[PDB]
Amino acid sequence: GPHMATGQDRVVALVDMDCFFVQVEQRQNPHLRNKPCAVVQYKSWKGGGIIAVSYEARAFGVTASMWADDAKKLCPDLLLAQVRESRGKANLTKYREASVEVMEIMSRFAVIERASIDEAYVDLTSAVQERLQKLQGQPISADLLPSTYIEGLPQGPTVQKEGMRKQGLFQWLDSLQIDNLTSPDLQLTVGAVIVEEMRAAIERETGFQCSAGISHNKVLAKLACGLNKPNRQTLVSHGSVPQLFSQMPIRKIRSLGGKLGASVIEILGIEYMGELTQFTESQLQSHFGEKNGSWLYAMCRGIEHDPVKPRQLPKTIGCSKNFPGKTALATREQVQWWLLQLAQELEERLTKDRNDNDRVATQLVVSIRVQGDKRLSSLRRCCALTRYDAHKMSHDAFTVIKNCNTSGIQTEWSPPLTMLFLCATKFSAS
DNA sequence: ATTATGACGCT
DNA sequence: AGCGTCATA
Ligand SMILES: [Ca+2]
Ligand SMILES: [Mg+2]
Ligand SMILES: [Mg+2]
Repeated sequence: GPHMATGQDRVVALVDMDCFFVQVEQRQNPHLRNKPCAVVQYKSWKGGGIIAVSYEARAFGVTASMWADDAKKLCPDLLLAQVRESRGKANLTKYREASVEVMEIMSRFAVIERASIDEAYVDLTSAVQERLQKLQGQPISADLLPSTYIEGLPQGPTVQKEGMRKQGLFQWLDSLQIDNLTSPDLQLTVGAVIVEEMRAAIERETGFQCSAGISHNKVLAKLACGLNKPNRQTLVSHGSVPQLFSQMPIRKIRSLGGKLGASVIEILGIEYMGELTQFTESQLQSHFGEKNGSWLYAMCRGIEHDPVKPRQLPKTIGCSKNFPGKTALATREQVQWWLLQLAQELEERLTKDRNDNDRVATQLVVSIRVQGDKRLSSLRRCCALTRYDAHKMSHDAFTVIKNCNTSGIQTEWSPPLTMLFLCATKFSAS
């Protein structure tokens, strides 16, 4: 009863940009705005691979992980913007720089955790307390939440979408007790007010729209964010969790979309997150391990304790290229030329990083794939990174992988390399 | 022949 | 350390 933790101690938001690389290209090129359009990398093989898709184009069935030639079959008028190519490879700098624009704006409101190139978690607990003291028991107007959905509402005793949103918001606000500064539901609501403000600032100052989730932890905030995309935000209360989870496939929860989640389904013979509540913590620990078991036991009740890490910058800076099929690297000179291309991009990004962020990488990771191997990576070796010099780094990379060459002739490389990867890691302040 | 990333867990 | 898992555009 009185001692049961309910995981309602924090207010956490997740802000995720809508169709992000497409918006970056639409800002740059007004001809692409309000169009079915997608961002593609490379072109020769099946028109290139789509990696981002506008919502207009999604209506035709266009997705990421789709070849452009196939997308054009679904949507003949699809517009395409190409990822930049530099030194023979795709170069994502424009999107990384647009990411920094958004992350720096979010950072004005609170400490953020960069979770990907286009999303960040926000711990709003302290900001919410401060907004609550200024409000002085004053009710929260629906006008302060113009793009907010309350998950699970309306319920109980119109046929248009915005109408339903307002109905749900009205029921939520009608029920609130603004008299209590420690009320979790009130805290979430104030969190949502702040996230409206954050999202408005992002759009005003960058031109980019985003969605967001507001809840009591990262997993629920992430889940909430996706419930109403694009250009909307969703509040998932603690109380909404039993109904939400009662029909929620396990794979939808972050970290359960792979083998672990499949094993939860198979071993326990269940389908939905809510069904996990019927197992003891020890039962779940027995199947999935101590850490996963405890995490699942709490998570299926809406409780999760992973902190929002104060980290706005990536911890690693990497450069990767595949050499598929016929294009696999089969000569020493090929291998060395591409290691140099990768190293030159890496040096460029590292030198910029040192100037911007007052740090230096100290370790170079070199990874390759070899033709035939099912695995992403066949081999990963580290060596010292002591100077930001591309020729040194590429020479060093060649040295750590040189003996992977089964070839009796040193000029040839066998089995041919289908991937090269250079990654700078282990930063120190500088 | 999605590709190019990037974080965190295991032993 | 090197490998694996899961996740992003
Ligand atoms: Ca996004
Ligand atoms: Mg995202
Ligand atoms: Mg996406």
